[PDB]
Amino acid sequence: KKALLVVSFGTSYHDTCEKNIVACERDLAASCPDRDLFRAFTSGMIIRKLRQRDGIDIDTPLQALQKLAAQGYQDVAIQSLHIINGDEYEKIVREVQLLRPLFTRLTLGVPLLSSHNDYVQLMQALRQQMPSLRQTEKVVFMGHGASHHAFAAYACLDHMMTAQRFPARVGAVESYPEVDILIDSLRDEGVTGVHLMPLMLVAGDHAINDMASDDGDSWKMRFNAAGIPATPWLSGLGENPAIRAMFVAHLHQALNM
Amino acid sequence: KKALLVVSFGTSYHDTCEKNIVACERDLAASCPDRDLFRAFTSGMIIRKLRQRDGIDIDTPLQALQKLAAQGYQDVAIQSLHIINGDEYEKIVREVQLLRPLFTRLTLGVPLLSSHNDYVQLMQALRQQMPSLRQTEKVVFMGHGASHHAFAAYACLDHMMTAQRFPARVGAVESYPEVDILIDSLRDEGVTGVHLMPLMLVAGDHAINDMASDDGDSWKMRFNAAGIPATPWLSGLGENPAIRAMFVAHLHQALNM
Amino acid sequence: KKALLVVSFGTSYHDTCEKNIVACERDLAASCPDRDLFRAFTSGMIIRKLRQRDGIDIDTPLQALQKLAAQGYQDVAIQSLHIINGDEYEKIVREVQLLRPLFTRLTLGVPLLSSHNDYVQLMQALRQQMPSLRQTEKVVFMGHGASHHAFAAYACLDHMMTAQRFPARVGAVESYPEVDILIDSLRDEGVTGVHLMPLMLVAGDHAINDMASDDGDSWKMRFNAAGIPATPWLSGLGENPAIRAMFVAHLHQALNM
Amino acid sequence: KKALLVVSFGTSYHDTCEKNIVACERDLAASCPDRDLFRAFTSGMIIRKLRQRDGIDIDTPLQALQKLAAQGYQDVAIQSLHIINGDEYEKIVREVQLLRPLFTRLTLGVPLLSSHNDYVQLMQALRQQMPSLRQTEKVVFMGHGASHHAFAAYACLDHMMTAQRFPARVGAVESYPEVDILIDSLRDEGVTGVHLMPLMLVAGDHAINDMASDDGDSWKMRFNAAGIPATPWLSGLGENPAIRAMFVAHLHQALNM
Amino acid sequence: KKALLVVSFGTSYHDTCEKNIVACERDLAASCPDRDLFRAFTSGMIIRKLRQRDGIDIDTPLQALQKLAAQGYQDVAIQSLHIINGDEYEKIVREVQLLRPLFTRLTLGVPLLSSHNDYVQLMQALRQQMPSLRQTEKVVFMGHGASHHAFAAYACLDHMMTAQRFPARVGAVESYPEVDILIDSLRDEGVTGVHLMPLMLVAGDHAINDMASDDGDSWKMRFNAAGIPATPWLSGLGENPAIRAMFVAHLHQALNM
Amino acid sequence: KKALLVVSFGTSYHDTCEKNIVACERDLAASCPDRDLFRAFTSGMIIRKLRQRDGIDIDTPLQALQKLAAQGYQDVAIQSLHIINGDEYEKIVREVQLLRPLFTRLTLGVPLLSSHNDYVQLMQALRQQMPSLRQTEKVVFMGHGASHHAFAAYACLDHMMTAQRFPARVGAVESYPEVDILIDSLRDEGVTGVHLMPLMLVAGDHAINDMASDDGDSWKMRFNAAGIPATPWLSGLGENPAIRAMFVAHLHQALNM
Repeated sequence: KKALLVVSFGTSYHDTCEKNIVACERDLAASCPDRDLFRAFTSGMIIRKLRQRDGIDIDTPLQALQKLAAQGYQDVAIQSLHIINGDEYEKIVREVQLLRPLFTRLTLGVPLLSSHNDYVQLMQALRQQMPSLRQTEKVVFMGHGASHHAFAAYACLDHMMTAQRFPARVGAVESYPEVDILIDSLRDEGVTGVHLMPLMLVAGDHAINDMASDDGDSWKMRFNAAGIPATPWLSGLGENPAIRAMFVAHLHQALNM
Repeated sequence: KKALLVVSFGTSYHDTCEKNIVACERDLAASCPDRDLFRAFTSGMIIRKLRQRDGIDIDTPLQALQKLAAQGYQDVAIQSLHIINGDEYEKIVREVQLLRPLFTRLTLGVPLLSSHNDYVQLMQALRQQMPSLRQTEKVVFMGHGASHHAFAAYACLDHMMTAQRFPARVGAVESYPEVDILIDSLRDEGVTGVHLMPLMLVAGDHAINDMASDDGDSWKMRFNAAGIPATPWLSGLGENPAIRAMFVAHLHQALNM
Repeated sequence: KKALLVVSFGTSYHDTCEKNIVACERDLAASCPDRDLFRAFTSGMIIRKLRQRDGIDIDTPLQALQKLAAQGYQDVAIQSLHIINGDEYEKIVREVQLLRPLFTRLTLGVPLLSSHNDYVQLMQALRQQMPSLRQTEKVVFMGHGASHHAFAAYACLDHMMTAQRFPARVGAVESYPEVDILIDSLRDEGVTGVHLMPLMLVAGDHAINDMASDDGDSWKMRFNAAGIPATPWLSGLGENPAIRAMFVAHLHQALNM
Repeated sequence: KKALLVVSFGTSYHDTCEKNIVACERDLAASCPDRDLFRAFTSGMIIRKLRQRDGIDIDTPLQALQKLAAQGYQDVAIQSLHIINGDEYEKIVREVQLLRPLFTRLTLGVPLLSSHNDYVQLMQALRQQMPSLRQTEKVVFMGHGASHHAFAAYACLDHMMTAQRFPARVGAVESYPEVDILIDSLRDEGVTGVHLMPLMLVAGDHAINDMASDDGDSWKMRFNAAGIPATPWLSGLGENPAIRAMFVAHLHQALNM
Repeated sequence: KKALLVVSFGTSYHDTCEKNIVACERDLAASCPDRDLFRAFTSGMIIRKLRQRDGIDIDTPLQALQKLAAQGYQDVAIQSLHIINGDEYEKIVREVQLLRPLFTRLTLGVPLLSSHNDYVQLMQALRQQMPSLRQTEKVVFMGHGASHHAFAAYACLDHMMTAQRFPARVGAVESYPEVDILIDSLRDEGVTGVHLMPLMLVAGDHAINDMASDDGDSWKMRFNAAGIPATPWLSGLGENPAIRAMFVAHLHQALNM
Repeated sequence: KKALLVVSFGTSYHDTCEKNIVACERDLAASCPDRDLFRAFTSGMIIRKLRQRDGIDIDTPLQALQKLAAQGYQDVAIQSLHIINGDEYEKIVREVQLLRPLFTRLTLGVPLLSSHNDYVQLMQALRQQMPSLRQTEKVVFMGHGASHHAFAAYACLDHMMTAQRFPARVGAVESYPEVDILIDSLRDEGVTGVHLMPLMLVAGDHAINDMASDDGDSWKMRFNAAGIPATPWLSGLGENPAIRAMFVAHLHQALNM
């Protein structure tokens, strides 16, 4: 008796949830058609907003696991839709560790950016949502960032891009490299325009405001103020089938050893 | 009743242990003169070699904690001398988690490269073991690397160096960026010579062989083969007082909140 | 400050719950008149049906334990009303293990079929719900079965019956021995009629359908098709005072050592 | 990201809750202005009464911790408003122990009467809610008591008072020294009148009934029957700023080491 | 970095250990050639005898796991060589549960007699160590037995044999069915001779004494006294390649899901 | 399969160990003649001294429990020979909590001074090692003391003695009431001589030095300097059969509920 639990950071914005979190849950459920599908979010604030504003009840990972144990699932596979191994993913790791003894079999599949091969595969996957660029144009990816030590992931990926002359850059809102680092670096290459894309699973209004709004600290205004015009593309990573396939391979690696 | 437990990766080489692990234990003990000092190593292989070859018994973190609980220490402060938050540090985290209920108070201080400020402070600390360089010369730091996701730390630090035009580079033996990435990148800047230094707590013969030997895959031979002569400096980071002071600040941050 | 928690598999059928689970809770509470009485069910599906269809709220064992800890019970005795040591009982064992540290004293009394003496005592107890049979008639007991390894209990009990020439047989719906095994074996003895009784705590409509319905795979139709007419008796084991007394002795054995 | 959780025994009486538990939560929050403030009660019975009678929902410590983990608090400081280290405080210790792995940093500050210095400081703090007495008058403090071994605290404090000729006595409703012990002892000194004060955080109607009512077993009637007239003062300890400052020092000692 | 830990009940008899436990460890290691091989025994008494008499040190499962964690194995596969899910296997389950958090990945493969298919496959495997029998001759298998509830396994297997007219019987030394049950049952079939084989992983001198000695309570003397001559075959199950292949399939099922 | 583990604080002095710890282990083993007897000490320092000076190996409670689990004991009863519920007893509680899942049944019997009835029974038991005193003479008991909150036990017992006019007093070396408190209080009663007895399980040379030596801070010199001559009696509490019987009743209360 078998479950698949898919844990997202979450979003209160319905249309982006459907285009991204649902599309990933759909693909993961198809790869495990012998599993019943369940959802949980790590963001308690988002869960609370959904309850109070919308009357929609999303489980935390602890609640989802308690319910799975209650309903008699002995075998639970969990897949994180997080991008990095930071506080949010670790919330899953810790809750899983606490309740692990309630199950005969548990596995837990890791965030997008975990191993060295993940970074290589992610660059390949990102290539499928990028346009054909001229030599003085680049795509710029905007991640959340982190205070947790896993914030190092964003710079490592940017470093790999630069080393292989991939035509994109990566930074973070809340951590290094911040947008001014990339702007200084791109200005020195004589990059002439950029396309901004989120390096986040969903693109909710606040992500959109950090990237694209008319606020002077938006990434678009910052690039524009440097004389490098910026065109925002408002899709989450969940909307890219090659990203979904990496989440599917992680679940399947958690399943096999 | 109070203990300080200092946990290193470890080394079987006595002279480097004294110059690096002992110098750090000395400084940490001085900052907590109300604590009795204890040692443990994460590397079981190194512990085994010390027992079998030398008749020297070093505790694992689990054994050190069992002994501390037995001897009646209610208050234990632990400081990791690791460089990154990878498998080795996590071995400490997990053993601490298991035995935490044996103590009234426990804290655990983090590896050198944890927060965004650690990277900035580490660059400042490394500056005190570097020579005054000409504009076409750089220091190259050689870390261990990791398969764990924390391998991203080495590239993030290299990325920070490059962004601020710090006159050094960082890579890893076993993970990205490997030495050929740095060589290609430095050759493109017209860097003319490098000084190799380990980005490891100790400099044991095997680290020395990866960095400095006459094997074609040593970092020195690789730089030399690219026509960039390399001068190896065989000190561990433990020998740098500004690195020791960061480990001391981490212990003290674990102590205060 | 003392509690008695009685944990059943559960049922959504009110009349069988009263005749079986309530009768057992009543007897256990009388044997521990210094304890406040609490209920929990292992079947989450049954709990959910009761909430959604009936507005009746039954605790899982985890919820019951959290509430007991909250209300200040330091001393909790738990008795399982399960028949075997399979997945359902183990759900209790695991939840008890997780929350055990919340209590000064906990005990947990075992399912009906645990030790060698339980099987002997159960045969004696079953004898009090059986009629006086002619030599070519037998009682046939229908257990649930299990995929868990404790499914072996049903065959072991059948084996004991046969060895001592007890005038009954035991099998399981979902596991070995299935009804065709018993039918082949009884047909070879020249058994001429059987009375079917559940070897389950309660007799809900679905148990009744497996045993007694006009579906060709019901145990009654299967015996009838073999030319051995079958008379269904629709009581759960909870309705037998000698079964209740075994559950009472298990609680009391959990209490004493 | 930082929380302060303040855990009380609790009360269903609103006016005493405000004058005592709120005043303590207020002071603790002011000493940690970087923390978001949360409440939990140990008394499940009181929590249940508040829900069912008032529609007010107070968390148990387990629920508060689950919610804190859900909302992403990595750093939680908890302060107990209990008077002694008995069953109620231990409920906190046990729930904290269970959920500790959900947090990067946790601390837990201890009840009022913990160390030898607490007793000395409490005597000093009580002096600020006492009147100037004549030599044949004393204040009598009425604690709850305990079956747990920490009941010894009340006699130890009474013993310290007597040794230093502090003009007060301490006993307990439910444990040693009960009021008749103090009455016999005070009668032998020729004490002529007493003022009764609770040695409890709040003064709810039931505390007030034990201390002050016209029931023959109230502490006031007992002293009066011995010919030592008793004047009840119906404030909880929470109403005394010097008691609040001890709870603040405990939180701050939990924070520093 | 990957380990295989093979846990036996154990034996102090060297020749049977080699022919049985070593042959199983050999096969399991060949099926996981990417794993380093480790041993542990559940029988502490046997471990103690080996240390004190022979100077041979065998790990308990806890010690083996501590050492694996120390040496940096992140991925450990464990296979039990036990026959049933009783106290001995559960010792593994409990120690694994305790130390599970020390590893990134752990699995645990189950005893020979676990699922319904195991019993069918075991009957097939036993057929390869049996002779071609005449119709009045049978093989009798002698298991250890158990007080734990898993003792039911031996009767369940005997029941399956009888149902399918397999030409063997199974019982236990220490639990039901004891040898007299099988003797009474075989005498009633007019069975004329039996071959005794152990249903134990190893055949040490004490197993051999229970089965084969000249003591009146040996299984051989008991059958002989009933006028059914008994020929003892002194091999453990480990010596049967089809049994080894079931242990290999269990490890591989633990590995895949 | 059943064990009795008796855990002492410990002593390095052989003669006092035999007269006290052995006499208690003897009595406890006689009350549980179905249990195999085991020893552990809480004092790691004492354990270390015994190993290094004497070649005697005493288990910590963790080691004793690991060995019990290894040897297959499913049912372990543990009895503490401690006097109070302080750090030493809690070391047992915590180690028991950690390893509890390794056993089917565990219980843990509490220190001498736990419940209100323990204090009453202890006063009765102490009466059997006291002489017949004149009205101006008293026995003075010398406990260890504690920084842990359970130090309150010593004053509570002294308070009970005084309240009931029992002809003894109690204090502690390391905590309140210290000897000067008792001396001031006894001098005010016109007590003319005292007999000093330890309120410790064993009377080792250091206890003897605190109580009896010619050092000015010994309890004997302090009483003598106050003009109240003191006669030391150098027996531990273990030597008193009525104390042993309380430890036996605690084990038996842990066994029954």
